[PDB]
Amino acid sequence: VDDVTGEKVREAFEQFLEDFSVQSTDTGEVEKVYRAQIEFMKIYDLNTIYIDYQHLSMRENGALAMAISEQYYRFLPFLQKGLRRVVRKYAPELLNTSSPEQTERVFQISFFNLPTVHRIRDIRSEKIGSLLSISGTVTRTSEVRPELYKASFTCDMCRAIVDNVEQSFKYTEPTFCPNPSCENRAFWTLNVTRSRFLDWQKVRIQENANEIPTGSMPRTLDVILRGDSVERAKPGDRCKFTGVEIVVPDVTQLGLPGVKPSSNSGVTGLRSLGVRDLTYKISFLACHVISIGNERDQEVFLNSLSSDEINELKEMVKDEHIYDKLVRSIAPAVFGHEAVKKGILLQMLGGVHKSTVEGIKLRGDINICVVGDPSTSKSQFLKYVVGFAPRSVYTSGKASSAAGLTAA
Amino acid sequence: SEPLRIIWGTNVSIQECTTNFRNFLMSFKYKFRKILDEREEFINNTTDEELYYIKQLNEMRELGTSNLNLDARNLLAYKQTEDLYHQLLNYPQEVISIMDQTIKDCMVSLIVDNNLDYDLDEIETKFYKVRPYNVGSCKGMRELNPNDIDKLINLKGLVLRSTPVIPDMKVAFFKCNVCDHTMAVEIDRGVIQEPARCERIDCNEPNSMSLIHNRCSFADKQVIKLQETPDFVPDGQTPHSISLCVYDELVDSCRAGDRIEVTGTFRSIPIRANSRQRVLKSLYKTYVDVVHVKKVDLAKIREVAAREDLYSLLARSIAPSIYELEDVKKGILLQLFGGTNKTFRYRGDINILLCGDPSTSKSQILQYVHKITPRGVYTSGKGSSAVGLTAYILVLESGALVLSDGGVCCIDEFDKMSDSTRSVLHEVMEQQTISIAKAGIITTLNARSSILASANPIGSRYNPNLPVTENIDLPPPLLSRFDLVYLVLDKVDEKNDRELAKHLTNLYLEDVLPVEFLTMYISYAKEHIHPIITEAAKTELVRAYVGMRKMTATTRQLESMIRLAEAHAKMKLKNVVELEDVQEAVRLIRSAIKD
Amino acid sequence: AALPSIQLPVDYNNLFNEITDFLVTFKQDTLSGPKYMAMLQKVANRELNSVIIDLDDILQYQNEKFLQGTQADDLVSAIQQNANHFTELFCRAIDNNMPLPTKEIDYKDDVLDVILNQRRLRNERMLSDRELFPPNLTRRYFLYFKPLSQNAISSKPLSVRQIKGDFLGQLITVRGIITRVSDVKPAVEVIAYTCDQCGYEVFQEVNSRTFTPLSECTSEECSQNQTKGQLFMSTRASKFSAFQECKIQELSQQVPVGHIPRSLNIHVNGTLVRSLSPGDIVDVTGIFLPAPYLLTETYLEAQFVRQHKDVEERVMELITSGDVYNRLAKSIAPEIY
Amino acid sequence: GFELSKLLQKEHQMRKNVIKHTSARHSRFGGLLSIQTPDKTRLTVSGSQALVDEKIALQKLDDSKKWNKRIIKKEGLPNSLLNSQTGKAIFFTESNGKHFKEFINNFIDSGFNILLHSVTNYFTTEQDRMVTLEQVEYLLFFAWFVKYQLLRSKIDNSA
DNA sequence: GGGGGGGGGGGGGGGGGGGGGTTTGGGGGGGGGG
DNA sequence: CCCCCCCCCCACCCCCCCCCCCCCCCCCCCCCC
Ligand SMILES: [Zn+2]
Ligand SMILES: [Zn+2]
Ligand SMILES: [Zn+2]
Repeated sequence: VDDVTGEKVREAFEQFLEDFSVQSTDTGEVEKVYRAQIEFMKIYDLNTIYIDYQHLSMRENGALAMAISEQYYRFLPFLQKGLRRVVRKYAPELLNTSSPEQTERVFQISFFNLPTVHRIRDIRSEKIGSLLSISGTVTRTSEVRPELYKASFTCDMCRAIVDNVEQSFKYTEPTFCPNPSCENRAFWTLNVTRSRFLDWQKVRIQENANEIPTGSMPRTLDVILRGDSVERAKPGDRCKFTGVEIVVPDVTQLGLPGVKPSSNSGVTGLRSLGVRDLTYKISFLACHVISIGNERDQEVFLNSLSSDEINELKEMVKDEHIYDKLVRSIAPAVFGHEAVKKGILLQMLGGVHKSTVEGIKLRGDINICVVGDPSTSKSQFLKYVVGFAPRSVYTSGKASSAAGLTAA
Repeated sequence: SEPLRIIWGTNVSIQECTTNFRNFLMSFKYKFRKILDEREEFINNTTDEELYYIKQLNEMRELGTSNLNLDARNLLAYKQTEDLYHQLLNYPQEVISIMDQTIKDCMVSLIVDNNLDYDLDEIETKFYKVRPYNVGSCKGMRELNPNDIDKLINLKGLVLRSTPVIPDMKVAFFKCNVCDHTMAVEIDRGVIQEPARCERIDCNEPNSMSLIHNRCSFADKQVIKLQETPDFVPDGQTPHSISLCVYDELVDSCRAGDRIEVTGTFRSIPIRANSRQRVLKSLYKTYVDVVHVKKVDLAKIREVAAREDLYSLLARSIAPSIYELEDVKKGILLQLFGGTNKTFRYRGDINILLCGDPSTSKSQILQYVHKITPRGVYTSGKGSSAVGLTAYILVLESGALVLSDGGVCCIDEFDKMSDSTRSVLHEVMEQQTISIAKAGIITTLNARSSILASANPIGSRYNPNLPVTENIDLPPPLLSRFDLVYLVLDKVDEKNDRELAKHLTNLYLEDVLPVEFLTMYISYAKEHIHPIITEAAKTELVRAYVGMRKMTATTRQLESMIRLAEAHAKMKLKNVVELEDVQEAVRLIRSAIKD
Repeated sequence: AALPSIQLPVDYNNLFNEITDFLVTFKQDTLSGPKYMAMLQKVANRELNSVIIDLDDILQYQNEKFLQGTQADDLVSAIQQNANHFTELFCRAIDNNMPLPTKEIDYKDDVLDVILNQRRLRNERMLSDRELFPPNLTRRYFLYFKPLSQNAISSKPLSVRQIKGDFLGQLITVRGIITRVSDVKPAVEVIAYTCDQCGYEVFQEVNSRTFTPLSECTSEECSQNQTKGQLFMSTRASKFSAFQECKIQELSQQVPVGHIPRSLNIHVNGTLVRSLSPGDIVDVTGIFLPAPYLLTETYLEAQFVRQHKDVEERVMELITSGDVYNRLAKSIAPEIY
Repeated sequence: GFELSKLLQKEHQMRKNVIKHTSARHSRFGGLLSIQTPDKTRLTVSGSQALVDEKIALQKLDDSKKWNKRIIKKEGLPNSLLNSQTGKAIFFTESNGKHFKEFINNFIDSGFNILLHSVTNYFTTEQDRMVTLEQVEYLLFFAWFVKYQLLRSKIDNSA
């Protein structure tokens, strides 16, 4: 039986992906952005596509976006089928890693720009299997590990091969041998070279500091990153995620090779459990992550800028008394104190870091101290730099420690 | 000649129970409750003659919300439903199933009787809950016994802590490994009724169905540790505690430190000797399975807003039991109003220090203000650690000041506090956040507290022949953090001492004053009044600061004047700052800055 | 696994007859119906659940029988020797002889009455050719033996370290301080299971710290129809009893020089629960018993407790005497100058 | 998207149906219904919805039976309309749909009768030796193109 | 032309075998004494 | 005010389960009435 709903969702998504038309601040030479993005993926030989949720929302009365929001976990395989057909239509080179056999390429559909962000405290189990966006601060990030995505095995008593074994939350092995001349059930060796793995990384988040209702203990949630999204997040970073809210069973209680079952209530009667009863965690399976809280050559920096930004830089170097305008642009909330503003500019620009023939480094950074009465604008200078400068931090002399300063 | 639906073990007809409840869910008048209980003299037609639970169901339908709260005593007022109260208390699961289904049935009945355009599909989709409450006497946690084990009970207690939300499977989802056909199974008493063979007769393979975990459907569950209160214990021995299970949107209805009532069925379950076995321990675990919880307008506000004495009227109300000291009470009233905020840093706080002798009533004023404010804290500064006051160490937990985020922090004995702790309060008064950096812990911990310090001259008395700085012994720029600083002194004067003694001794004679209206008025002002500054305020702000600067002053006084003028402009719901607001802010500062 | 067997100097048929004779005959005649039958009428009215047996009553009955020239076989020794079994004998005698209620009860309001009435109706439908229950299910009261007065081993208060293994099975009395008390929890006397596929309930009595739940419907209603119906536990119909544990320790004064103070678990059941609290110094009668851990765990099943520890008219006796403030102040610590 | 909305409404009907067949409260909340039959005997079920709807109670009692009647079972040819599941469909891309329908159109408009005459005038002979596969594929060819032309001619008077 | 009896397949039950089930040191935070 | 202390935190039997074997039941085919 084939799900006609899923097939029709696949058709609608496929049509959207190949012809969703828009362009801006130009004539109506519509970019057909996601077909062009498949071409961009082909040029850079990527393995993921980024989709704006609102673009689906406007498309075809929004029914597709409603469906993919509500019941994402049913419809994701159908979406990947549609994507695979579109990539065959416009970029068939991408269907393999691209004679020695190039494996089939996997595709990640990274949604972004969702209508709203739910808090960790808004996790509620009817939203299981639905696409959401979530936020919190990352407390730790796992080692990046290979998750067994699709598996291939060879039978112990005959060297036939089973392949494309879909994996549950347990490491899953075949139940029957494909060879009718063979008798086997459950005795296998994994063919590593044929099997398929995904880069995998669990990261744990906790409720945002300003959003905890009275400064109490925050609530926590486990988040899973896979593929190109792994290792983008960092501890202490404040991030927005989007992906699927999912249940995760106690895989030990479900029964796992080489491991005993683990020894409030779960659920029983299910054959795999026998006498046992199964419990579930809640986790977020993330497809896209971003934070909400250097170049050493001119060309490698400048080739990232837009033409109008290039014009801004050209106007800046053309305006040869720019040096004064920069100082007056420093700390705009603070009146006067031109000498401090000048020094702050020179600190942010820094000197040049140097290495000597004997290996001795000579310092590039500029260290400044601003001395004054506590009523003065002094702390607003610090909060300006902390609010403005990339890779900057703020702490107090009292209520900090030598450990928390250098390293613990 | 027909089958009968019976509540098992009871001989109660479910159909008769259903009709007996339906005929109360409609046609009940709230006057009948006043016939049942006390206050029968206060029957009033325009509030008691409504079909009260149809009034509820119609408002509930317009809001589209699943819950009907039901005081259990109302069942005893209506003649056809008196027995059903006892049936509820003794067999709550079945009667509550009946009541839930009847609420849903009545929602349908109302839209089809009115033949309304509201979606039948919405009502059919929606689950409906009754939440019965006020069951009876709140018998003690220590007193529960085996007779209660299936009854509805009601407990008063203190929440120690709660779990995160726990997913509970309500429907399993089974997919065929052979033919990919799917079927759904409702979980029965925690057991998955797994299909042994595939449903489709054209496939019918045995053991071919497998559970697709994330296509199953899940309810929400949460477990909370509820303690016997230390008030009710026989004090020589520990309080007890009980686990309670709370479900669906009742999850997170309460938090640690909440004193609550919980109404629910008492329950018991066995627990396994080893999870690898069916073997059970003889003595059951017990828990309460809750169905209701409880803790522990503008027309009136507009009427007061027009009064001419309103400044003094609100000022007297903060502490009419204490001597009238109305400059202190007016300054505190502005601290309760607060200023406004701008995100480009500054904050709309106000900060006050009560100096004066230790032999005066300022501590009692602080006590009343701590009661008045919505989310304040009270402590004292002698021996107060820079980390204990603020945040302490694994995890970092918030201290008193951080717990007072968004409210008044009262601190007594402030003059005795060490310079280290004052150095932490510097960035509270300057930035209203704590810029921590310790081993493993780096954070800017936001704590937006309007400090109300209470402080003393060094030694037993204030010296009237010296300024406040020379007396208090805290340095001048620390005093310049605060907006207002006051002297309240015990000096002998038979006029003031007679009138104070009269004012105090009048308390024993009598049988806006009340704090409930004061804190409501302050709250509504905070929700509604956010004054912008007019040029008539700007001119006096610039002028008055330049005056006291060549009296010798700092812009922190000017910023204080701005925040106070905005606070003053929250009176009379004025919502615009003008000259008079600046004049009073400046004038009260002239009372302070003289030093 | 075959077992050997031996003859012993006792007969529970003879002693069951003796126990019911005592129950239907005795009263406290030195104080001049039977005490126990009257008390069982109070039980039948549901006005009482704590059935207390005095060993002194048994002794007086034995002396009355011996005075009337017949040997009573010293039931006091038997209950002091193998107390646990005689709880079963006494309860069976009561269940065989308790009179019907006098006070009205609204009898149908008890689920056990409805469910056992339904089982009786079903059994009559069968009995037209077309025990009813385990007795602990129906038994509402709680039975306890109360020790002998000074006048014998049950009377002597033993310190905890004097409780040696040879006392196991005897109705001893212990003395000490309660160092800890458990919160009350219920324990199953009889589990009631519904049967999904026939509605005929079935019962398991529990007689250990653990049990294994039933699965298949053993009733003839299912078994004769070879219908392998499934069983589900009901807390409504299962009889629970209140359970509580307390740890007793010997008194600090009794500890021999250098020894650690020795302690024991007391288990208490039924209405006798929450008669003890920590810091209590107390004498407790109970059956000293083993439990499954050859070394057995051990505990004391409590049976009887002895704790060691108008006005508004009477105040007038001091008021009428006068100058009461000055005198009461002078009564505060009169040994202090 | 319009047809997808139609499909989703259709399965939303099944959602409201199973929701009617679902408890308003958690699985451990279950009380006990007793069905007393028209005779003086009683059954027991835990369904909270069934507790207020005897239809569900009766059918749930029947669902609970462990017993089933055992059912008895029931190659050199390919899969086809002869043995596929009855709802199976090829989801064409519209370009391939046009190309295929126009190809078989032009075949019918040219090659059908001549080809069918040639091969049927073969199959007049050698029927005794016609292999089973060859028989079934000939019959399916006949049926498929006859059915197609009837349908196209119902749609087009031009056909 | 329908029903009984013989023969073969498929499923379920029952038995048997097997495996599982606190001290010591170090760093950092926090508080007290010279 | 500074340094040292000290406190915290952390690293053999019985049950469930699975595999194997044997019997019984149910369907199909052939013969008899
Ligand atoms: Zn094989
Ligand atoms: Zn199937
Ligand atoms: Zn049965």
